[PDB]
Amino acid sequence: TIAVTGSIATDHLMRFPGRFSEQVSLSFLVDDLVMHRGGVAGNMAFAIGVLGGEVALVGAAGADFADYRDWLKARGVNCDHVLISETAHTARFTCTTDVDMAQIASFYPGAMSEARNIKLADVVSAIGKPELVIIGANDPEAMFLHTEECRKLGLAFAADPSQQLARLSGEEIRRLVNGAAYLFTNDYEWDLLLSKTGWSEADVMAQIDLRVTTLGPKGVDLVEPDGTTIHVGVVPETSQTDPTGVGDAFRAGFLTGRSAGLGLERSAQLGSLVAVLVLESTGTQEWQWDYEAAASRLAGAYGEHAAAEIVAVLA
Amino acid sequence: TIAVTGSIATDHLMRFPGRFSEQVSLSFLVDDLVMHRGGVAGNMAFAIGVLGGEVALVGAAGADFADYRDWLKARGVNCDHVLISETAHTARFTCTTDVDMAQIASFYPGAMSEARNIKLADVVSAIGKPELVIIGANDPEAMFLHTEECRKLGLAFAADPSQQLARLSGEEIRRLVNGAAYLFTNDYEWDLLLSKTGWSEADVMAQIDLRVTTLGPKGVDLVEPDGTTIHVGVVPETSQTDPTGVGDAFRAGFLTGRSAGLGLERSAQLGSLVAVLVLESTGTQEWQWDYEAAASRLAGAYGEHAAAEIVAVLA
Ligand SMILES: OC[C@H]1O[C@@H](n2cnc3c(N4CCN(c5ccccc5)CC4)ncnc32)[C@H](O)[C@@H]1O
Ligand SMILES: OC[C@H]1O[C@@H](n2cnc3c(N4CCN(c5ccccc5)CC4)ncnc32)[C@H](O)[C@@H]1O
Ligand code: NA
Ligand code: NA
Repeated sequence: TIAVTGSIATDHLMRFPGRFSEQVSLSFLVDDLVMHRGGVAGNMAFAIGVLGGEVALVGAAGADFADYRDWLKARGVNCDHVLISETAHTARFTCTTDVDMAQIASFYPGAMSEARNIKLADVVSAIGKPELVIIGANDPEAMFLHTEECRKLGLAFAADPSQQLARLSGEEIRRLVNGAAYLFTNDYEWDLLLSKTGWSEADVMAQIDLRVTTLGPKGVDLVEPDGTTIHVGVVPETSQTDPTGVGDAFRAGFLTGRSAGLGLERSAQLGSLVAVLVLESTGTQEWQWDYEAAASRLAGAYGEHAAAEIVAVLA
Repeated sequence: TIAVTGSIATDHLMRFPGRFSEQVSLSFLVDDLVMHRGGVAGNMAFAIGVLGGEVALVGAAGADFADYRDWLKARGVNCDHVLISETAHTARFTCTTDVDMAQIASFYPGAMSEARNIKLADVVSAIGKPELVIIGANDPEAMFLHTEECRKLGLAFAADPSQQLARLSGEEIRRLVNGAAYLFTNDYEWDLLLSKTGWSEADVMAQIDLRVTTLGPKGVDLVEPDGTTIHVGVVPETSQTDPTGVGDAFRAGFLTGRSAGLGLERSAQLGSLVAVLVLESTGTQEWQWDYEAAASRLAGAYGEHAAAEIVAVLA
């Protein structure tokens, strides 16, 4: 049972047929506008639920959340512990993506700031101790309070400060990482974390059980504290549609694999499949789970043996 | 009776507390998100109606327009000739403004593209010949067709291409300008128009009856074909809140002044007041009309004589 903390949002996603390069008073004429379910925690919970995992969504939203709640419950997500603001609306992410997948976005937190009033102890009282708590991008104070509570209650946690790493200080980042079962970042964020914390590579690896570093088109690295390193290439895409939520999808597939007993490489192969399915769609939760297509693309990228091992835990 | 053609939209307006200067994968954490009535033609019709003028809004919107319609009708705007799409949603403008009033925006046209199917002859059949047709930013094909129809039917028109000037070719711009009773642009746009058309200053002035060139904080120039030039400074602001729609407001106030019989300078003084009221609010139609406050600020900027002459034609 995975508890996913982080943002819950509505994503307003637009497509610019040009290149931001070519273009202060910027104006982009866009040819697509769609409104979809979002937030890092909603995205990850959705994917874990669709894949058959046991998952609870823990974050703050507005009263407008009813339909999103029904959507997620239909996919097996426990939404009992979503804090509903008395006054604020669910966060909104507004993003324009150009033909090269570059992005210009604005994020309005809304009810997300109230996540600092959530107590993981209440979740535990309701459903028991989760096997893993994901600490995703969120209200910063909530990110700290949740990490501290995980340590105090003895809950394994994944440090997943993607989008907030630029806003956090070195000390704040250090406080999010120590003792993590997993640290997730992309490659740029990893260099940034090292610069801001003042930690060396070895300093970090001595405080976590596993580093997971995504590399965009180059795939993903899984690095253990003893240096053992697994590199998994991407599942090659047939389209680049919209990059929003691809990292969330990787994490959800990887952690669902781990929850089902798969090893590190197989779990990262599953995560790579979910990631490409999101890259090939516009919303973050608009992809469909087709068991046969999953088995096929996993086999084409990684071999029939790996594919069979993975889908065996998804049927 | 003024017919206002151009865009009809919903504006989603956000505030970035920083400076865009300081920041491809841009992400702005914003501290305000509001949804307001917009579109250049809606903005200008709203202001003309609030000021007591006779005005008809002529553009394309979606079925979602009902509430907007009621809003405008309550302020005297004839919305009978708004084309309602069978399938498309009203256009959306999404904009983030930083602390120095710089802007990053995306525009989704939606139903705006259907404005090319509007015939001004049908408007004329319903309400008679308008005294002036404003040709505001719109579906480009509609801008051309409307201008051509004004010439054919003998309707005075104002060339007001603003936001579309970068996307139109020199030839397309030339076709919008010849024979205009008024040409409206800002100063940057005037330089751009001269460059793209290949016309000199004198070439343009021989084809229009009046040039109106807004200068931002430096006010506005009104230039007749014989060179006679009136410069009107701004009504000084007490805040810079959001620059969206300020130009639309200037044009509406100016043209309402002209429709009420005021001279060029007095009309531009009125336009400058409406402009500052929009600069001091967030939406484009969120300002309120306070007769006494209007008279006071006009007198402080331009003297009691001018103020009294202007408010004499208002309520
Ligand atoms: O993973 C994709 C999902 O991320 C969701 N999202 C997009 N921005 C998000 C965010 N912010 C961005 C703005 N900000 C910042 C900080 C430092 C420098 C610059 C900006 C604070 C952190 N925080 C949480 N979720 C976010 C979206 O809803 C989508 O579904
Ligand atoms: O005056 C303020 C009002 O302008 C409304 N608006 C904002 N963009 C608008 C627009 N576009 C922008 C995008 N595009 C372009 C063209 C050249 C270079 C780059 C992009 C086509 C022209 N066209 C009509 N109305 C617009 C808004 O709804 C607000 O209420
Ligand atoms: Na996507
Ligand atoms: Na404004």
